[PDB]
Amino acid sequence: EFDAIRIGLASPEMIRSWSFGEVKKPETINYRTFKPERDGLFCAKIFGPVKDYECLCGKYKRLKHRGVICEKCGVEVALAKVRRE
Amino acid sequence: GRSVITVGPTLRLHQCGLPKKMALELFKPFIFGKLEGRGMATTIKAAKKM
Amino acid sequence: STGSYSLVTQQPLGGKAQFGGQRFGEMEVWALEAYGAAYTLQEMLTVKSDDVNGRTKMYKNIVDGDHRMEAGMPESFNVLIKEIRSLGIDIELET
Amino acid sequence: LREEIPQTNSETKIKKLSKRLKLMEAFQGSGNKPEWMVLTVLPVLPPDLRPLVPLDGGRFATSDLNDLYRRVINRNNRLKRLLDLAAPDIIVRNEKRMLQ
Amino acid sequence: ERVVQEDRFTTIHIQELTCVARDTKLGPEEITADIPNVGEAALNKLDEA
Amino acid sequence: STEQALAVAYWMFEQQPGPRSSTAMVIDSLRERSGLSPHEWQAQAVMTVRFAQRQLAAHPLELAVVRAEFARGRDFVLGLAALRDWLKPAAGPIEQRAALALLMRMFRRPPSSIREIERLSGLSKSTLHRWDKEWRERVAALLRQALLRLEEPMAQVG
DNA sequence: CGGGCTTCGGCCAGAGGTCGAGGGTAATAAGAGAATTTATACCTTTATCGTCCCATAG
RNA sequence: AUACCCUCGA
DNA sequence: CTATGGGACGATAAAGGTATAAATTCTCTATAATGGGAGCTGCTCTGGCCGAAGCCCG
Repeated sequence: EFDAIRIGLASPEMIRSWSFGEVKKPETINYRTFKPERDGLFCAKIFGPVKDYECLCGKYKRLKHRGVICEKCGVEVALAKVRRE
Repeated sequence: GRSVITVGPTLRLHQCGLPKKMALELFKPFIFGKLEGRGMATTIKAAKKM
Repeated sequence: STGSYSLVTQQPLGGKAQFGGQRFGEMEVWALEAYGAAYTLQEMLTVKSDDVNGRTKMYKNIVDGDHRMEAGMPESFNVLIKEIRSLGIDIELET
Repeated sequence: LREEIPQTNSETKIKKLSKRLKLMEAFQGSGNKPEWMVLTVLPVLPPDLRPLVPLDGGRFATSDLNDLYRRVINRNNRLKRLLDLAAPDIIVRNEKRMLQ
Repeated sequence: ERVVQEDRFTTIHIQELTCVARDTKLGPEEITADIPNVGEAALNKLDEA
Repeated sequence: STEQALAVAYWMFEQQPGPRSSTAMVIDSLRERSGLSPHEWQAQAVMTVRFAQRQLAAHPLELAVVRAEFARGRDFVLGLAALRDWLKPAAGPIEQRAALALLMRMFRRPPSSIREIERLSGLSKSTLHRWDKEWRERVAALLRQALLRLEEPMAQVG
């Protein structure tokens, strides 16, 4: 449970704490391959995986490691709902 | 759901008419539950078919 | 009865054509509040819409024939929280 | 401001200084820092809350949030790569105005 | 019931439904009756084209 | 198929419908080019799980094996505990932990290497390998028997 | 006679019923070619983990 | 399956 | 006479090399060209906000 929702100014430090990456590229999706690009507005490094419990390369497809981030695939494998938080 | 209303003069004050299709669509999970409880349907595909 | 919902806010779409449900807007919510009926209002704005983990569990309960209605928290409030945060003003809870 | 609040008997001035006191005490109590008003870093909305809903036929429908975010990102990238080469002051200030 | 029996207020409604053959990335979609996993009676209602 | 139906039912019971069809996933799918609805499919999965549990109630070991092979969460934990109780009744706490780790490794759960199991337990690789070889055959026989027993009721109930 | 001090006039913000229902419309042009990185593809080298023979402790 | 515009009903 | 730890074994997956074609961004072209343009005008009130102009005033 919870109560007493607060409102305040956002600190740059707490803004960093909120974020999961540094968006740096303006473009969103490549016209050739239809996956979000690095440092883009939909990048898997920052916002999460496109498919639930999957990574960019498919190095790990099993439904077992839900928090581990692969070596080649730095995009942590997790549930697709995480693109909302 | 919604529909045009119609006066029902044979209705008691506590009740209202409801079309067969609207009632069947709205109460679909209840119908599925009762069908499974009575055993008339085994799989939900059979219940949907009925 | 149940169907696809909007992708941003997990609410049923609108209009025969997209299936869709009628909206308990502000006035109908006020009408329910004027009645003492709070459980149907809470289930109406919580279980019938805007809750992912609530809809499926309520469907389960209806199929098994028990009406428990585990509440959860609407997804639209989460969307509001993230929008206000993206406006650069902090939101939290006192737990 | 508290010391100077009762010195002036003007109603308008006392009202303005009372509003000043209210804001200052609010900042002091609320744990809020005045420098946070000017954001040196801003967030970006999660992608599903600013989605691009593809139009049928292979087109993509971009939300206004995506357009605005793209504009901000482009102007920020322009800013860094024009300060790193020491562009003249006028164009630098114009770019800062555009980013604002 | 005469007004329905005499069929006075019946009306004819014509509605249209469309299909477009898009240039899909893998290939063009073809208007063919061999729909994959298609039942027989429904195919019987359809033609060869 | 009975195995496919059981696997799908277990997966749908373990995982809720999901927040939505992901917008990026939806966008990627729609730009790169079932008879029952989501809630209906989930209700079907629950009904199938209930039917499988009721039919296999005559053999607790078979139900535990099915839960371990397909189900997750509390059902997976119960199946693993029942398998440990059956295969290794008098195992010591270290032996019980090693057996549980090996059983989890059988179901692709972590740890994924017998070396990690030895590190977490201290058992010899020979004994662990022999135990795994025997348990794999025993569990395969039990699962085949359970599937054979449940195949007829699955076709009977469609 | 400057000066607080009240008052008034110009300027901007915000807000304006709900729920349907249907229909429609949504957004373009440098080539060359050099260069740099990156995903690919084959191959070798080391460790790892599945695997079984063997001596032995009870 | 997103926003405007138009038309219509209470 | 038997179960178990110990040690030997070996088939393969990962690690690194290591080039190699794709691919994807980067850099140039030399008559001259040296302040944009759609922007509504037919709300209505209320409310607040500054800023100026009289209004006491000692």
